[PDB]
Amino acid sequence: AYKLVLIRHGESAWNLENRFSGWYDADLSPAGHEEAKRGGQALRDAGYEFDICFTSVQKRAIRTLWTVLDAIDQMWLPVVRTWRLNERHYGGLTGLNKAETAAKHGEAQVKIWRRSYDVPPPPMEPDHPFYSNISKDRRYADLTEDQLPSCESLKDTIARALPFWNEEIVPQIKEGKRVLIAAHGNSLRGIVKHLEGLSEEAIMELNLPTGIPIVYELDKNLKPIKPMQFLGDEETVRKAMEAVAA
Amino acid sequence: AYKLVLIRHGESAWNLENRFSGWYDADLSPAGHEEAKRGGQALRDAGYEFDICFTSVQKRAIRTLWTVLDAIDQMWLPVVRTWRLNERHYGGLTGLNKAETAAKHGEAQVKIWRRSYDVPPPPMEPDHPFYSNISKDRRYADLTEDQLPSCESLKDTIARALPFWNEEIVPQIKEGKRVLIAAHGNSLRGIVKHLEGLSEEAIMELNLPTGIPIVYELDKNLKPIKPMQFLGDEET
Ligand SMILES: *S(=O)(=O)c1cccc(S(=O)(=O)Nc2cc(C3=CCCC3)ccc2C(=O)NC)c1
Ligand SMILES: *S(=O)(=O)c1cccc(S(=O)(=O)Nc2cc(C3=CCCC3)ccc2C(=O)NC)c1
Ligand SMILES: [Cl-]
Repeated sequence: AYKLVLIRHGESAWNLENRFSGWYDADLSPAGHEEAKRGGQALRDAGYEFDICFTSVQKRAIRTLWTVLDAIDQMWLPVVRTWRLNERHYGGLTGLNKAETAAKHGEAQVKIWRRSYDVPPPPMEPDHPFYSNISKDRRYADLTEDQLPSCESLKDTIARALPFWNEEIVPQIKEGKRVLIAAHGNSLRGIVKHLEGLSEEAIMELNLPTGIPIVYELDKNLKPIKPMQFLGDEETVRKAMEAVAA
Repeated sequence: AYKLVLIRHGESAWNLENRFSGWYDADLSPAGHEEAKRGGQALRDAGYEFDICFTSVQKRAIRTLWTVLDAIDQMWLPVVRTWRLNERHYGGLTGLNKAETAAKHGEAQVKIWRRSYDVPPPPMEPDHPFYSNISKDRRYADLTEDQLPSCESLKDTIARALPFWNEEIVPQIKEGKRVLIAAHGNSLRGIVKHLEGLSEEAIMELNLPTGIPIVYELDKNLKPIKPMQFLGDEET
């Protein structure tokens, strides 16, 4: 038996404008921060303990991790940030809202990019208003040209998240470390797809509740003894799960 | 040439009760958090950029670091925590206020402990109120039996802090990484003592301000080229 916990950050400041964030480093809204607090307090009430934490280089996830560590009195734990756990990169869509996206790129392309697993959105080009903000941010200075995405399908996202899982998180798990992972929807989807053997279709249909700790019981070979479970008040979990399915 | 920044955490909740905290994991008071916020604003206005951060395993220092990183938009930086940057362990005095310490231990011993570089306070014994709280905290589980103090003189604290400085932080500085250190007055004292070659008397005379970025400029031998400098408005 190993136990793994995941948490997906809540609402961001750009969610309130309905604009695509991707790699843009938007901060939690008051609501997103409350969600982090509630998840941390659920972990505390259940007495959960961790030995090492993994998050992205993006502050909505990092601040979610911080709030959780505060709530469970485990601020002293080692924390590891990696770009490989970042949100899916939304390319030229970054910063655009849905109406702007439709005007510029068409209903047809938007439908294709929405429903597809491996069709990326358009690249974020040097004239993009957020190009310098993201692609030239020094936190990616040590990425190789081939590693720095200009845009990402879900498949790209998963393909760059899973190596960090394999080479950095898995050995900690096998080292019996209790791992907490505070990241984003699409990188977490990579982890879930790998753990549970889900298809492209299922994983694209699987939305992870925000601010709800996701608990995995893994056997000796890191196979989920059961599918993901949700920690919290059973009524607020079903409500978030009905929200998410809707 | 090399630029090194230190910051001492601010007022804690046990400062408000005039209680010796030591290895007790007291949080910042609201005023102490505000101090860290102003220090961070000072760094942001100066345009300071870092590449790696070190702090202790105690939350008043960690939250000072978090506040600074938030203020300078560098929450993505790598952060390393180590017990070797902890505050002095105040053994039996942990949790006592000044009146309780006086009544229990006497003016004479209190004077000695306050004044001495190498005389530790009484050990924290198994019947001490905070014995389990600290000595059985799992964050120290990897420390050998001879590493987990029951009490520390200033000398002890500095002796256990400088190995982390020499084995981990000095390599980072020589790699060209811009280092931020968020810790505690006494553990920072060991870094300052070593950097400047201060005497026991002089380092006991040095009281580092709280919540203030302390800037060192170091030559290729990591020797300071001038006295430490402070960041912030001219008042502070
Ligand atoms: S992504 O999961 O981080 C994301 C950000 C904002 C909105 C959405 S959505 O709910 O899936 N709706 C949506 C997505 C997309 C694209 C996904 C891949 C690239 C573009 C296009 C249009 C829409 C939409 O529903 N507009 C009304 C996901
Ligand atoms: S330590 O630096 O974290 C610390 C905690 C509380 C008070 C002080 S003090 O300002 O130096 N005054 C003080 C210290 C001590 C001792 C230090 C070594 C062991 C005991 C004893 C008494 C006093 C004091 O001022 N009494 C009125 C430092
Ligand atoms: Cl951290």
